[PDB]
Amino acid sequence: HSHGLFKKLGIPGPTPLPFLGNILSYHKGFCMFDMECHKKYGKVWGFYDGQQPVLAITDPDMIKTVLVKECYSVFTNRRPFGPVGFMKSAISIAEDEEWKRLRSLLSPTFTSGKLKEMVPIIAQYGDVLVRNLRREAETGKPVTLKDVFGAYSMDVITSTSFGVNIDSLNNPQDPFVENTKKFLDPFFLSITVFPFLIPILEVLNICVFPREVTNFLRKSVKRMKESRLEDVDFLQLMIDSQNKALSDLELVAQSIIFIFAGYETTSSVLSFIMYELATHPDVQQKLQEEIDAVLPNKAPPTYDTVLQMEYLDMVVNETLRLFPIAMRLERVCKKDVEINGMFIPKGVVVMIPSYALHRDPKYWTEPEKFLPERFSKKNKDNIDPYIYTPFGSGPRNCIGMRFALMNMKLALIRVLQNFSFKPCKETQIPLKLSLGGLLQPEKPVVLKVESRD
Amino acid sequence: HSHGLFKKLGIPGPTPLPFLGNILSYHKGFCMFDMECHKKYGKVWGFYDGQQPVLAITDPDMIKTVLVKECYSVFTNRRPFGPVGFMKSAISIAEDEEWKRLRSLLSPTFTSGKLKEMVPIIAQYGDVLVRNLRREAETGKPVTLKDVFGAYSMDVITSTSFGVNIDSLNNPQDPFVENTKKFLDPFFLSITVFPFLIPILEVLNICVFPREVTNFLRKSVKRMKESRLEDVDFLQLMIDSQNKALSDLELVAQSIIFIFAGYETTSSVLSFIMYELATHPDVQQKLQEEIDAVLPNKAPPTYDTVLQMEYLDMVVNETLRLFPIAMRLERVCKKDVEINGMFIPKGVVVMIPSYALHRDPKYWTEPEKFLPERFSKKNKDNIDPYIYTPFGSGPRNCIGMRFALMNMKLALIRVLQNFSFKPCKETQIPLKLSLGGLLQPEKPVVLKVESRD
Ligand code: HEM
Ligand code: HEM
Repeated sequence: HSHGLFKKLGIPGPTPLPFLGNILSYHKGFCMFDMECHKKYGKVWGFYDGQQPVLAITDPDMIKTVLVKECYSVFTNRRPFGPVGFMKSAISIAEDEEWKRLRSLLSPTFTSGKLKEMVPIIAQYGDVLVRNLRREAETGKPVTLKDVFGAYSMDVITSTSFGVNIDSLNNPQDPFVENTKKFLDPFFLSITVFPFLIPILEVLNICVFPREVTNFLRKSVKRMKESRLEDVDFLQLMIDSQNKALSDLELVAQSIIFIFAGYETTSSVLSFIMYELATHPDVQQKLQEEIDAVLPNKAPPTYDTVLQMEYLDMVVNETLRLFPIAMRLERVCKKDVEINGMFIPKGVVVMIPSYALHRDPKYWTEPEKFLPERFSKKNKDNIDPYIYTPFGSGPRNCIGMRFALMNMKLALIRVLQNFSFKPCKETQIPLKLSLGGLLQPEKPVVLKVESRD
Repeated sequence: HSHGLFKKLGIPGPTPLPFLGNILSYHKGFCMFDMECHKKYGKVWGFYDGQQPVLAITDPDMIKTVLVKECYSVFTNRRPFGPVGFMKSAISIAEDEEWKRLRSLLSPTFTSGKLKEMVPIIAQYGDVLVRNLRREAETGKPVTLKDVFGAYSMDVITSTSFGVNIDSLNNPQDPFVENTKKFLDPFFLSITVFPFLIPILEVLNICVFPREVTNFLRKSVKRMKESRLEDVDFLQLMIDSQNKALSDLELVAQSIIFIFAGYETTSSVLSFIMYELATHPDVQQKLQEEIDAVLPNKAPPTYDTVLQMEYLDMVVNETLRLFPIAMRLERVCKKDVEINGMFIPKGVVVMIPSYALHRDPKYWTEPEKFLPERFSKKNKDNIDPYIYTPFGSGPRNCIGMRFALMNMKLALIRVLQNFSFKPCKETQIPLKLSLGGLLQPEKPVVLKVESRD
């Protein structure tokens, strides 16, 4: 019974129930619980996910010590989340020196050099997206953005990770699209209250990643890794490092994590962005004019062109402030240490509430408002990089940050070049967030899509 | 399923059954299984305790790298054996830097200086032992040595660990003697086949150490730690270091481990020694003459006197060669490494079969024989310290080695000064070892005890 740890350390927080801890407070949701605790407890507080002690920190210097300074020494890993199977070799799931071998093996794939090589392949589906949009624009019926963006996010993934070129919106039957289309609480709740059952689920071959999908994928790599190019994508870039090096099953696990990390992240954020532009027409028009100025006469976007649109980058950053889809950052304290004046005992999970810090008035003026001008080159300097942490920070931040930014902007440039977006009767205004544990709209975003000539 | 690990590494061993591994081979016993594998497989082999891979090594240089050279870096911990409770803080059970804090905190207690201070207290019960022996010597009926030695081993423990002076043979009702009097397979078998159930047993407060005993002890320390000497033993020596330092519950756990490590180890070996001397009268008389020469006219043994009897030390060492009560040494490989030419992957338990190496003809002539002359100052030089490992080796060897040697010899000097030991009709000749997992006689040792005048 570790429930006295925080009152023994003199750390405030909600009183834990036996076995359950504080998990019943998640009824309002992950983020609201972080916001309430931040308001009534202060800069540091603790709570129990079952019997697991979780210390929340909000001091920008302390966050830097955890995420950057003492990353390799103490705060190296995340906490386990369930029976993982062979996916223990995924970089996002690996720990300690095993992870350090993968982060080093996989860093050159996300170079700005390899990123520019992927733009033409993913720009091909920016045209595929706009084409699937012209039909629903003449259809005259509102559009569920998560379906078109999800198809686009899928079409970019398969081409960038395997070269497989599909119109997943128009080819919902390709065996490569069904499996890839495959959170919630009815399981992962019990995992946190019963983490002593994770070792049981492992020996039963029960995995959080379905056995239906993974078998198709390790064997669909089995054909296309060798027997296909045995005569620029994420797969080809990792193979070149095999020839301390990556294994076969290791390489499969890393590619599976890229699809998971790319599909319902790109499309979720892109759906959030279009909701903001439709409900803020001043911003959508101002962006459409910057898009038209840099790219005159519906010109195609390039690598260097995207990194030039400042208002586009300002719209992306501010949407990520309101909606950091990761919600929290977490590190497991590997040993007794003392960071910036307080003692963290071994085993305690240190947590940075990204969603709560993104909406704290201590740093944000009118936090509920969508105001891209906070990221103007005048005011971007006044933003603490350890308060605004949409991609994390330190040696274990989001490795696909620059890919995600480029992929999302290339979709927005093409989409806003040809269309305008307006709210409908079905448009949830104000948008309500999911009550679960996924930073998604409560009800899917539906907007009117008008064609620009 | 890690059952292919050793045939993937090209390492020989018995083929594992699903789930069970090689545990069914323990029917002949722990040591016989090690002896057979050593004979038919060679210097290195592997086997599975359920799903846990265990690599056995017999190369003296490789054993030094595991036990000494790469102890702190890689081979630091032992493997978990069951639900342990608060006894996770015991030095023998602690891991990594937590153990290093305890081994450093507890090393000064086992100084030769503190050891000489304990001789008068434990010599007091060497007289208590001889007194309980004179009655059974005039009784004329054979003596179960494990009862008298167990009582003596208990009377030394309570006085050296708490100052409690009891005649546990004559006071079997003292509340301090019953609890301390409290392996086998019907549980620890399933723990190795179901190690995924250890986390379950922990949350159920189910502990390998009974809740009946520990509560009496943490609270019997609660009175005598403070409320008794609040106005030389293992307890007083640890308290002086509290006043990074030892905690209250930590101090209780270390004292509990000393009783466990001292009771059925001292008395078990002492029972083995008296069996050897009774069935080898040439050695018993030669020792009784050395005991009489150094200590003329039944003189009391002292610290410096004990370290002077060479044949006594030779009898103790050779009995420990035939019966290393630990049977094996073990270390958990903390990370992928390469020791003396072969690759050990992370998680593999490295095992040194002490019992098998103590009876290997590659280093031992007539290994089944009791021949104390192997440890003569002429031939002691030809004994590899990494073959003969009764107390382990390296930074995590037996911390109470010099205490155990002094405590056993002080019993033998007094006992052989007053008595002689001869086999009976009940004396199991040849002595059969336990078929279980405890290096003990199959049937308890019973010998005729004659009084010397
Ligand atoms: C809008 C898009 C995305 C957002 C907001 C996002 C956010 C994040 C965050 C907050 C983390 C945790 C960082 C930390 O703990 O300090 C993370 C980790 C990670 N992300 Fe992303 N991500 C996005 C897209 C992607 C994409 C497209 C990929 C790959 C193609 C990717 C791959 C990863 C990986 C592998 C990790 C784990 C890194 C490690 O543990 O070494 N992410 N992401
Ligand atoms: C004939 C008597 C004894 C024998 C043969 C013996 C043997 C051993 C062996 C083989 C080990 C493992 C060493 C290794 O893994 O390298 C060990 C560990 C240990 N022994 Fe003993 N022992 C004896 C008596 C004692 C006594 C009397 C005490 C304390 C009063 C004691 C305390 C310990 C402790 C604490 C450890 C664990 C050390 C650590 O993990 O840091 N032993 N013993």
